[PDB]
Amino acid sequence: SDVRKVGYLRKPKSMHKRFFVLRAASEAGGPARLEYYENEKKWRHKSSAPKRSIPLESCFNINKRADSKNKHLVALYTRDEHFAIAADSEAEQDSWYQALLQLHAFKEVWQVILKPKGLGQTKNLIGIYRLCLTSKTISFVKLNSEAAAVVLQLMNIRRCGHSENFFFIEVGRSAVTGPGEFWMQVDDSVVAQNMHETILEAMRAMSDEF
Amino acid sequence: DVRKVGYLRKPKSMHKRFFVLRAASEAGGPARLEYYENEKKWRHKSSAPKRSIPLESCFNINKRADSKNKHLVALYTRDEHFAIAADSEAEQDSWYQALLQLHAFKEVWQVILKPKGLGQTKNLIGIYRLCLTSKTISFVKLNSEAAAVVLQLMNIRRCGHSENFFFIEVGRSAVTGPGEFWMQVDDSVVAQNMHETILEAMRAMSD
Repeated sequence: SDVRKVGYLRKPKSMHKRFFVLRAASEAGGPARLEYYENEKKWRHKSSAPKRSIPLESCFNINKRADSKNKHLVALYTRDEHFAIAADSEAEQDSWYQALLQLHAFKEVWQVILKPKGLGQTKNLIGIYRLCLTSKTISFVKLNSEAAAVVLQLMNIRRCGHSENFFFIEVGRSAVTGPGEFWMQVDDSVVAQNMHETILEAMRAMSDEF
Repeated sequence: DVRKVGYLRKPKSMHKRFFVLRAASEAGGPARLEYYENEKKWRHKSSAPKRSIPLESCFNINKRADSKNKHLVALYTRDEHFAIAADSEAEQDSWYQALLQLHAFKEVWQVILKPKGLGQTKNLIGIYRLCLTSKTISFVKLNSEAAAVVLQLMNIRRCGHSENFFFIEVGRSAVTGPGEFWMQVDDSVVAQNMHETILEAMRAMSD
């Protein structure tokens, strides 16, 4: 009856304990949504509105993440933002992640900051975009947008790399954008490194397809 | 019949030997690279060349470089790899072009296929020749004329080097199945270079 999962989880930034509440869809209470309150008392006593109430139907992607600060993140990607919650363990991270999918496209999704360097300036793709990875392509979807600015084939990426909290993608002449690099900033060197390893692995995994 | 002449060093012993390039003649013999103890022996026709390698037997000729010699010109025949060390990039190029003028693969490296991984499993051990084209990598056992295996560049997952070693890990789509070929080379300078050259070959495919 409404509440599927409940518990204290941390906000990745300020790292404050907030009491989260996952609720199933109902014809009275409202849609499937993830909410959080200042603490548990305010929820129990119905003495406050949730500080945030995110509908699951608006989340196009849900992933388990990690950075230099928080080892067990669970990230939600809607058309307008990236909402993350910091679990205290891999076990807890998976429970929430699993609960969310139980009530809720791309293999991976990363929110990045496309710099004006290289193809950034030449193709005018700067600011906040979402790097969406499949088994065969990488798309750059602008924040607040539902359609892709550009789709790159994994086959056309000559190389990719990272330096500090930056990550780049060099595409060959056979790419839709022509040759050039795509530079983008991320939270820290940890996430920049995972971005590199995951995409590279997806590049290498192509030789495994018959 | 003499096309080019001069002192070069034997890469191994670093001895100074007098090399003579000869065009084919219907009297003196076929196009060939030969060398003498010194110039006097060649001028005075008082000695047989220490070596006489016919060009028609060289399937590939390459400019090379390792930790000991920076300007090598290598000849690859069915049975051996013969390298000459020049004293500069200019001289290496001069000889390289002359040899080509009288004379398949973009690159050819002779390697020591180790019994690690796909080496033992496919019984590809010992001296082989890694032959690189723009789209493939072929392994030709020394003394042989046909390639043991032909790897499509698209099938390689990753290649790298460690010390004087170089590996190639292929994917499932490989004709040999997944796994890795380990091969030893002269030094780290050559392993690194194979890595780069080949890697660029993998990346250049997206162009």
